[PDB]
Amino acid sequence: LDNGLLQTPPMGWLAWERFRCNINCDEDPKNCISEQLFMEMADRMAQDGWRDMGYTYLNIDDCWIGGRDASGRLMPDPKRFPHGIPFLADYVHSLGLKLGIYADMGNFTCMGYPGTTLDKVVQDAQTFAEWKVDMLKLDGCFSTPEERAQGYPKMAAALNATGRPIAFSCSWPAYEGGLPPRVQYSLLADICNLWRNYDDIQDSWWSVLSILNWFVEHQDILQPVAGPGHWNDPDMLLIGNFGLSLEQSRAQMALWTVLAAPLLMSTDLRTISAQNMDILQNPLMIKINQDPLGIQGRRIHKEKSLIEVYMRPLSNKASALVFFSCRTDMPYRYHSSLGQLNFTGSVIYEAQDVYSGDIISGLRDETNFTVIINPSGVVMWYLYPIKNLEMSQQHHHHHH
Amino acid sequence: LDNGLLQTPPMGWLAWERFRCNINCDEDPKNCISEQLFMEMADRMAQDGWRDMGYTYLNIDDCWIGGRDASGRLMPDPKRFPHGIPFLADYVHSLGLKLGIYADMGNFTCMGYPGTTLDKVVQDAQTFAEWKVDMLKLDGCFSTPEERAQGYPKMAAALNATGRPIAFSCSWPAYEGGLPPRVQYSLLADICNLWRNYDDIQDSWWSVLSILNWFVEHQDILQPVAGPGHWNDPDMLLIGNFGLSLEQSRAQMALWTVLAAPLLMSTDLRTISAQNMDILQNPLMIKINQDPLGIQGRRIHKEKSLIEVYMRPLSNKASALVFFSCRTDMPYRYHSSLGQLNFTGSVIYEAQDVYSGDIISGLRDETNFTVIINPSGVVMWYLYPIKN
Ligand SMILES: *[C@@H]1O[C@H](CO)[C@@H](O[C@@H]2O[C@H](CO)[C@@H](O[C@@H]3O[C@H](CO[C@H]4O[C@H](CO)[C@@H](O)[C@H](O)[C@@H]4O)[C@@H](O)[C@H](O[C@H]4O[C@H](CO)[C@@H](O)[C@H](O)[C@@H]4O)[C@@H]3O)[C@H](O)[C@H]2NC(C)=O)[C@H](O)[C@H]1NC(C)=O
Ligand SMILES: *[C@@H]1O[C@H](CO)[C@@H](O[C@@H]2O[C@H](CO)[C@@H](O[C@@H]3O[C@H](CO[C@H]4O[C@H](CO)[C@@H](O)[C@H](O)[C@@H]4O)[C@@H](O)[C@H](O[C@H]4O[C@H](CO)[C@@H](O)[C@H](O)[C@@H]4O)[C@@H]3O)[C@H](O)[C@H]2NC(C)=O)[C@H](O)[C@H]1NC(C)=O
Ligand SMILES: *[C@@H]1O[C@H](CO)[C@@H](O[C@@H]2O[C@H](CO)[C@@H](O[C@@H]3O[C@H](CO)[C@@H](O)[C@H](O)[C@@H]3O)[C@H](O)[C@H]2NC(C)=O)[C@H](O)[C@H]1NC(C)=O
Ligand SMILES: *[C@@H]1O[C@H](CO[C@@H]2O[C@@H](C)[C@@H](O)[C@@H](O)[C@@H]2O)[C@@H](O[C@@H]2O[C@H](CO)[C@@H](O)[C@H](O)[C@H]2NC(C)=O)[C@H](O)[C@H]1NC(C)=O
Ligand SMILES: *[C@@H]1O[C@H](CO)[C@@H](O)[C@H](O)[C@H]1NC(C)=O
Ligand SMILES: *[C@@H]1O[C@H](CO)[C@@H](O)[C@H](O)[C@H]1NC(C)=O
Ligand SMILES: OC[C@H]1O[C@@H](O)[C@H](O)[C@@H](O)[C@@H]1O
Ligand SMILES: OC[C@H]1O[C@H](O)[C@H](O)[C@@H](O)[C@@H]1O
Ligand SMILES: OC[C@H]1O[C@H](O)[C@H](O)[C@@H](O)[C@@H]1O
Ligand SMILES: OC[C@H]1O[C@H](O)[C@H](O)[C@@H](O)[C@@H]1O
Repeated sequence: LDNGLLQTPPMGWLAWERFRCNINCDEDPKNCISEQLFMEMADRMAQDGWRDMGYTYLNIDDCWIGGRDASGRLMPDPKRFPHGIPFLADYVHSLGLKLGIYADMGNFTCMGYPGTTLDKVVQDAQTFAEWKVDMLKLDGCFSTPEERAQGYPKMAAALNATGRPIAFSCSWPAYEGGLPPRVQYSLLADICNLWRNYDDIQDSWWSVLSILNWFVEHQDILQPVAGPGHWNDPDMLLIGNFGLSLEQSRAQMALWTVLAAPLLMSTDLRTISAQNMDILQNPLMIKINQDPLGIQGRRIHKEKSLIEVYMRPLSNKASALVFFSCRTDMPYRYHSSLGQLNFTGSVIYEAQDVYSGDIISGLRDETNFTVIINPSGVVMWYLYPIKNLEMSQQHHHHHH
Repeated sequence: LDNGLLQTPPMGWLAWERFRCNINCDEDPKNCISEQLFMEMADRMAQDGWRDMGYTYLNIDDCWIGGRDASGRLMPDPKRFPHGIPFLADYVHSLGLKLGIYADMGNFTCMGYPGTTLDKVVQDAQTFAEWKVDMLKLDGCFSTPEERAQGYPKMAAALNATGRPIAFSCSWPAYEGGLPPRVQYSLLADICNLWRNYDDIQDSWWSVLSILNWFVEHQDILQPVAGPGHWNDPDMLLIGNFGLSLEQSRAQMALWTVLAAPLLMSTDLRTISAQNMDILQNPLMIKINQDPLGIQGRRIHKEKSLIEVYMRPLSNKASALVFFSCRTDMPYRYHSSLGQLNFTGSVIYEAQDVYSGDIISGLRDETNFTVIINPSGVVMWYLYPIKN
């Protein structure tokens, strides 16, 4: 979507995976969907390095809506959002963050809250712009294929007409099976900044694998459609929650990064462990995810040993490689060479291990190397021509 | 098996899950299957509280065998076990531990090492007793059903005849589908101290769930056959390795415990985290697993909320309850009462949360309680009647 936004994948925090549709503030005031929850997460994002590392979106998901007023205007739940949404947006903006919100293109939201039907699309867009929202996720429950075909373009047009840049996240393709001919990715790229292609993620490794395997099965279709301003969205990061081991958490971060995915966390930032913070705030990982070329990666190799290799092209003739073990036994010594991974030419390379920081020098196409990969885990390299180091130091500047 | 052994489920360490068939001692000397690995694990068991908490078996699995000598006597691989097996048995015994070993009722072990064919069963039993082994795991790769039907009883008889008490772990039923009519559990109970019913565990939560689900689906058959001296074996604990989250690690420990399973770890004790050590060395958990009645628990309730409740009866009118969440969303507030979980009337109970240590006192059958269960996790109670 050509609205100036999301030239790199969006980074931030979304309420849904961790906090879901918890509205019992009487019994569970610390974890319920409420203005307090968002204000506290905002504070954490401003204070604990998240914003400074690039995590700028704080997004409301389903179950925020109280109803519509006498004029049809959306209102948040007054008991849970007593100061209103404008107050919340002001607060978030005061901390250098952006506010996202949620609506559904259909009769109701997936959890049964008031829907944005076709006759409310424009009014709801205008309301969100008036509240100074910065992002909209538009779900597609309780609608027909025809309503979605009309509604998603209608909302993109309505948002545009407000004059406020609002990042637009579209669930449209997930409801149509994610593939052509039912999904037209050329249109999606013109009307949305990102789109959910496939199933909702759940807090399990099986869920991550299910999503990864669908994206890889269909990468010939999906890889080319992503780029600056228009991303595939494999759904939220699970890091910090209950279902992923350490190796699995590092794997999801690495694989979402190689896929040029949004880095949308959904976890309790108030209690997140240092170990998990270190994964999400890894500066090299983030640089890779945010690479300005915005070229989505691919799986380039799969071995009988159940080791898979993913590669993402990056700026300055660099690459990211993720060596991923689908084994379930023990650490595995994977023997390869850049030549076997379809690197050609006379380039000598160096690599930095993204998680350890260790440098491997003197890699030619023919050079045999070994990486030790843990089960359901990864090894990730930032790989660059060694001449990149010299060229970066030898740029001559003039005042203009 | 009526040999006086394993009147409670065995506790210890088994090499297989974590270390597998790693024989590359040149490239990977710290992690290969070797005398050194077992000695180092024995040292950790003696020094870091494992033995003292009840973890007493140190078990060799596949890939130890070097060949047979001119008399057909089994030998370990001389490069990886230079001092031989008696040396290792004697070492482990000096530390107050027991040594387990591995053989296969068939032409070869599962990884292709020399097998214990029918004509070698007695000689191999005699060799193991001479070496002063304390437990034998007998796998069943590379054999026929008829060979296994002859061989497993033959080995039980041969072990007995040596005069050395050797705990006998039998993989027989796993090769025949684990169920009647092909598996006869009254026969198994007579010839084995424990048996692998089902698939090898792998380092994944999906593997744990697959095993749990098969055990629960067939619990009407499996629950009654377990007892002192004869246990169902759902395979090794994964705690300390790579595939399980913290919640899942706590869940496996609790569920194996309510199932009266062996607690056979398979993890690097040299590098195990404090958090994982605390799960495995939980004294109340171990007390429950080792309960002298040896009554295997059952799943007693399954709710549309995807909360499952397991119960194990214990000594002195006590019980263990495991509240297990199969949800994959977020923590769940599970509302129940002991009356809804079929507890006996007019009794007042006290419960201890096995992981937190918190005490809940004065629970009557009608008393409503809430437990907060994390996704792919558990809450476990040790429950007993009280006066007051
Ligand atoms: C409603 O929808 C319309 C489209 O129908 C949107 O209009 C587009 O808005 C984007 C973003 O603001 C515009 O893109 C920007 O154009 C700037 C100016 O370029 C002009 O000059 C060139 C000359 O060759 C023309 O070709 C071009 O059409 C423009 O007239 C650029 O400077 C901007 O560059 C940005 O990215 C580069 C990265 O390479 C950075 O270096 C810059 O710093 C900068 O960030 C950018 O490309 C686009 O021109 C508009 N299109 C049209 C047709 O007008 C509205 O934004 C949208 N409104 C809302 C509210 O959503
Ligand atoms: C080789 O195989 C033989 C035959 O199976 C084994 O011999 C058996 O060993 C077990 C365990 O030591 C014996 O079981 C114990 O028997 C005790 C008394 O039994 C007497 O009465 C029976 C007839 O009723 C006679 O056969 C026997 O000779 C005795 O005179 C019991 O007191 C023990 O009870 C234990 O369990 C109960 C609950 O189950 C508890 O309440 C008790 O506290 C106690 O812990 C137990 O039942 C069995 O009797 C032996 N059988 C025979 C025929 O000798 C060998 O052990 C085995 N050898 C090796 C090396 O493996
Ligand atoms: C366990 O080992 C025994 C002994 O080695 C196996 O029996 C042997 O099996 C081999 C290979 O199948 C037989 O050789 C073959 O015989 C056929 C007969 O025509 C021939 O066409 C082949 O070219 C080949 O020579 C061999 O005869 C047989 N020997 C004996 C003494 O039985 C047995 O198969 C193994 N069992 C299991 C369950 O793996
Ligand atoms: C979205 O809602 C419309 C409007 O009808 C509402 O929903 C119905 C299920 C019912 O509860 C009505 O009382 C509500 O007002 C649905 O359109 C109706 O669809 C039914 C068939 O289900 C049809 O018989 C009616 O003619 C339709 N009514 C109107 C006014 O057009 C629509 O089907 C709903 N869409 C989805 C995807 O759920
Ligand atoms: C890489 O290893 C193979 C054997 O696996 C060997 O034949 C080859 O010479 C090695 N390449 C180099 C450049 O040493
Ligand atoms: C327990 O709660 C239920 C509501 O689900 C209520 O009907 C019942 O009276 C309560 N029982 C007691 C003993 O308070
Ligand atoms: O090929 C890889 C696989 O090898 C098998 O021998 C192991 O049991 C699996 O856990 C492992 O994933
Ligand atoms: O947990 C996996 C990571 O562990 C260590 O950091 C390794 O050095 C790194 O290569 C690997 O990716
Ligand atoms: O019923 C339990 C289930 O509810 C919802 O469908 C959630 O998406 C799922 O993660 C959870 O396990
Ligand atoms: O991680 C799960 C455990 O967390 C805490 O210890 C809880 O107090 C306990 O009830 C629960 O079983």
